[PDB]
Amino acid sequence: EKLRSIVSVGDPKKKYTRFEKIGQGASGTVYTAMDVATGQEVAIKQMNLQQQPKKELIINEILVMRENKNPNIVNYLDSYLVGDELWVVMEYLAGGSLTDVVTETCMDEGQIAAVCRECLQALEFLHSNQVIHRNIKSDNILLGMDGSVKLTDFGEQSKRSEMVGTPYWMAPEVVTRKAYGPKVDIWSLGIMAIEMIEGEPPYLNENPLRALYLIATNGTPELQNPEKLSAIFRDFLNRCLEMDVEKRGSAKELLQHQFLKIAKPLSSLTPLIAAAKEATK
Amino acid sequence: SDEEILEKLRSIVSVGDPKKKYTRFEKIGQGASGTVYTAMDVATGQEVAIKQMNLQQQPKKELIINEILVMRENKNPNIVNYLDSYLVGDELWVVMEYLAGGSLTDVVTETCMDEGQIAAVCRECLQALEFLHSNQVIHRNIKSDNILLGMDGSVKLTDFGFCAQITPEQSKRSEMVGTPYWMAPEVVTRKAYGPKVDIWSLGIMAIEMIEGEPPYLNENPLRALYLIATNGTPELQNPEKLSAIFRDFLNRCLEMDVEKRGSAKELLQHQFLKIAKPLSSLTPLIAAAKEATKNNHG
Ligand SMILES: Cc1cccc(-c2ccc(-c3cc4cnccc4n(CCOCCN(C)C)c3=O)c(Cl)c2)n1
Ligand SMILES: Cc1cccc(-c2ccc(-c3cc4cnccc4n(CCOCCN(C)C)c3=O)c(Cl)c2)n1
Repeated sequence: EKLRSIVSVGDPKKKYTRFEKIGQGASGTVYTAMDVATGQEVAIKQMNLQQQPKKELIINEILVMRENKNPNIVNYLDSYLVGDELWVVMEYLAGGSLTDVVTETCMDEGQIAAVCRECLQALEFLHSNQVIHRNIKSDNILLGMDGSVKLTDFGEQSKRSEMVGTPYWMAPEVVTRKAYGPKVDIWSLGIMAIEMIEGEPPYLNENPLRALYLIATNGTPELQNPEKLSAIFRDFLNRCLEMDVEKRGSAKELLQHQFLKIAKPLSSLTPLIAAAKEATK
Repeated sequence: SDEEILEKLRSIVSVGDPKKKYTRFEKIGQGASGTVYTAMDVATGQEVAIKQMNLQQQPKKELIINEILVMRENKNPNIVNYLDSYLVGDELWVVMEYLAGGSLTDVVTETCMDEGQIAAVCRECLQALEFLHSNQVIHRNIKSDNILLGMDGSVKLTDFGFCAQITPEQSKRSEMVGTPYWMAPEVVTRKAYGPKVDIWSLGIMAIEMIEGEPPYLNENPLRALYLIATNGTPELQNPEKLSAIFRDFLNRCLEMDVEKRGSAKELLQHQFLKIAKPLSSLTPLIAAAKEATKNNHG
């Protein structure tokens, strides 16, 4: 009844058309579709709630997401109960992910600065509401066809379990399993800016346990070609990748950094989107 | 590139319908590696475990290739047997024999094992490792979580996703692969290593059977790596509680000098194993572990 006071009434099978499956997350199945009245493209996650545990957690997470929108977060539109399934409808960003741009183009520092600024705007908002994203990385940055930049995926593994993937975006204080705060996202942003300029995530050729150790002890990964970065970009990276949590910049502080002032207009990202789409098809 | 590693995986798996051969699919688990069911062979009544995976969503497909190939190529009564596999569109289904007695982890965390029961488990595990090492396969992820038990007390090794195949041209590995608390010091410190890293991990599993946990489990995984590198052979909480023969077996599994550490073939002759009880002795422990699991859930 809290879900019924959270969802909308109506038939989403009538409001939307052209359903196309993308894939299946842990939550549920994800489709793209189009609003029959406005032509807006949407992404719809269908979740069988009969039954997933911590259902109230999904209800509350969706609750919070509906009341705290922001231009740099993928916009929540509506939810519907469709026969024991819960459908969550989000706006659809058709420009793909930042990962595709990073791997198929070489971004210049003005383009990187523009992405960093848009992400830092999102993080300032999240941190002001005491939200920690924890997975700031390129596959969680979605791009609009106008060059808009938005965060997604801000929604647990045993000591006894082996590590299969490398958590290359995680701050040293996360990796050493300490308590931590919003500035882990700033660290992750620094790592993503290195990814943008090098074209691949750091530690790519490392086993996860070796990378875990390097993160805890070295902190920043060694830039492959540091001579290739401008002084102001290198300074920005140093402020994001400070091992001392107190010294590491906050999002509010870094929004004032001079590196962000070389940002190109966001229209400068749309040729990157075009290249990535040509390259991946 | 990555489309041809996918095609390589698809090529090793036959296309067909798992319902042609198996029925009564009951979910028993869901995870990152896919979804796990029990099912039954329609013709023979054999109970099986079946994992369903979405290939397009799996990273490191080459590790799935290696796991399937190693299972197919190395069947043994002390290994959870690979039966079959099926390609259904984007889906891969892998069929394994089913062991209904849970894991050794449930036993070690909820029961006290006596030395005869411990010796029985060690012997069965050493039989698997002697077979694998003689086939130039290193498991590298031995731990109680990867020991499955049958309802008759049978003992079988699983989880070959981290295993390494060695050759006479490249007899050793040096990469940090495994689960920290069970890793041998030469692995943790990136020295050239061989099959006896599995003997080390078995020694750690014997400490689990003694104490309930591997050394340093309360520490974070990275700290445990540091402690393994710096301490070497771990200390028992109460060594005075073990027989002299058990202590000697443990010493020979946890030897720092890899040349002095026992091989699986050598340890199968150790006098500690001569006190092993029959495997039937493990079914009361399985029953206790099953009951304890109900207590923790209620
Ligand atoms: C349970 C719950 C509670 C709250 C929110 C969501 C939820 C939030 C984001 C989305 C989403 C929006 C999207 C917009 N435009 C392009 C692709 C998109 N995609 C697929 C690609 O996602 C990229 C990140 N990663 C998976 C690779 C999405 O999933 C959805 Cl459908 C659901 N869900
Ligand atoms: C991709 C690939 C390639 C090759 C083999 C496998 C694979 C190997 C083991 C199994 C498996 C067999 C099993 C038998 N009897 C009881 C429970 C079982 N279970 C669940 C209990 O978990 C096991 C412990 N482990 C997860 C920590 C299993 O998973 C499966 Cl289905 C698949 N997979």
